[PDB]
Amino acid sequence: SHRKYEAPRHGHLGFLPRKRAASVRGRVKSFPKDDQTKPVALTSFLGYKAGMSTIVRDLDRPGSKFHKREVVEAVTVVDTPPIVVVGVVGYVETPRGLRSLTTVWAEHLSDEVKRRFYKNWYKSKKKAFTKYSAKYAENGAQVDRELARIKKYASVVRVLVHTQVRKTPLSQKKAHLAEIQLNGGSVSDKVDWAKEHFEKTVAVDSVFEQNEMIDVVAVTKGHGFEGVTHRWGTKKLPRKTHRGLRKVACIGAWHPAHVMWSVARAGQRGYHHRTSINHKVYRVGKGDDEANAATEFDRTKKTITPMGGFVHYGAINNDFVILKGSIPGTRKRVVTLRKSLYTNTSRKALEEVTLKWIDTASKFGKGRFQTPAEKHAFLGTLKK
Amino acid sequence: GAQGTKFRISLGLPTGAIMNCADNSGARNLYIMAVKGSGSRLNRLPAASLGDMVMATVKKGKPELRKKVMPAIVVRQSKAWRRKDGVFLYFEDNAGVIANPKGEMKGSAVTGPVGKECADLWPRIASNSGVV
Amino acid sequence: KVEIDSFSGAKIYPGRGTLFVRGDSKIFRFQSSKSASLFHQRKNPRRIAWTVLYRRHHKKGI
Repeated sequence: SHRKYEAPRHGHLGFLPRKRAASVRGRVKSFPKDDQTKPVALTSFLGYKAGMSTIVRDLDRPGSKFHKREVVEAVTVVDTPPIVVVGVVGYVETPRGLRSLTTVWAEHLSDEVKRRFYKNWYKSKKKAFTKYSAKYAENGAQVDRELARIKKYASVVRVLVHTQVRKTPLSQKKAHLAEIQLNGGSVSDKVDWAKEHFEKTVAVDSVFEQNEMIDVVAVTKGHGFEGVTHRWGTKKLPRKTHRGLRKVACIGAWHPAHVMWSVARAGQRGYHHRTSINHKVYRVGKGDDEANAATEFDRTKKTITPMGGFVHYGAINNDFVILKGSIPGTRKRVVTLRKSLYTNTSRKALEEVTLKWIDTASKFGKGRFQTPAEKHAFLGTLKK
Repeated sequence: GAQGTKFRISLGLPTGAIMNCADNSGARNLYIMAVKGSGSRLNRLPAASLGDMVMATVKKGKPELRKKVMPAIVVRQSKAWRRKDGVFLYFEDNAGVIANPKGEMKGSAVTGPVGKECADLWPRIASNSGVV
Repeated sequence: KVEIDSFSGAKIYPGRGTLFVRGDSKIFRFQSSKSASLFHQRKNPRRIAWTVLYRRHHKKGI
């Protein structure tokens, strides 16, 4: 027979299959294409999601009812300790896709990175990059030929980078390596750019500017297994029902005599790799600064860390990115922030964001106050 | 009919949901039968929500109003909605005034307060409104 | 603006806590559910030791 009330379907098909995703790094797949006019710059950046807070911002949408007003918007905060460019890769335009030609690295790699290459660092005798570091001994003969090789062929040059995890609050030590494309005019420039950046660091301030859309890429939270109703978002069966409710009732039908792939059924939820998109940035903070949260409007010397730390995450003692809205992922989780792949002339993207205010209150409770200073004044004082 | 862009608010008054009448016109209360500008998702109810015009019926009142479908507006809600300004709010009640489709009133006044959203969306309710 | 609790006197920063409108069209901003949910339990601020309105009419730390 037929459906009867031809209702729209549960769950997006495209996002199948719902695995765990092999890594816990965002892993940006696609990067923006070319710009000969534009100079060499990192397309992406690796962060650490600290958590969230509100913002109270103006509103410059002429035509919206809320034009020229205070409007609270939620916001994530992402620690973004200076990235460390560590290597270069090459890539050649084959018929069978791209293909990495070579890697060159630094002379010296931090025990941050080296640790990545081991699972039992504590036992190991830590030979990760030693006989490689002894390539450099011969003036730089083997290295120059490698970077020449790339400079010869290589349609694309991805710069290996890594995350300062010693400037975070995370128990982690093992830094997260990542390729990230460079998108400047000419490869001869890209390679030379990154040849002048091994060991050398990269702040966010360079890559992203304030008021700029950023397609954030992450691994979503977690959950584990999960029944249909909460994964696919099907209706529960009526209370009366024998053999339980949180279920799809009728998978498929007699013929075809297999359970379709389009049928909702349970097993992993979350831990999925979701690039999201169009996450506008509201601020680009700095580590060697008090009064990070302090605006043009506020003038109260306070840090973007909330009272008593971002729950779980920790503090923030660093450069960071205030992004608008939610972001896939937890706190503590690496988030690979990537430039958008296209010119938004959405007006929404173009609005010159000015933060009027930020919520620094304790998030481990219901914080009345933003600073401890204010809590002395308000309470008085005392008794301790 | 509706003067301007109704910004979204939390849905509060599904179908049936009676609500007190906020106008003097002697609908003693209104039963939300159906909602105007409702979507249509299988096996979900039409939810009204403050400002949304509905098609009420007077379940209690003077009977010139009773036993005939008629439009009305929800001017009060009680399901706590969020303003884009950042606050939440919610009234002590759900309530509405009976209306015509042009957005004009049956009744010349409106008891209690009204939501600024509801005032903004219709000129006339703001006029017959006290506190907004 | 930074509003204040009409139950317990505390500061209510923007984007936090409720508002509420009683039948007389009076307003009652709350910081939390605590302050709210006492007001929706019909309890007197004057008798709640953590309010300001208690700690004013007892004269605490002025």
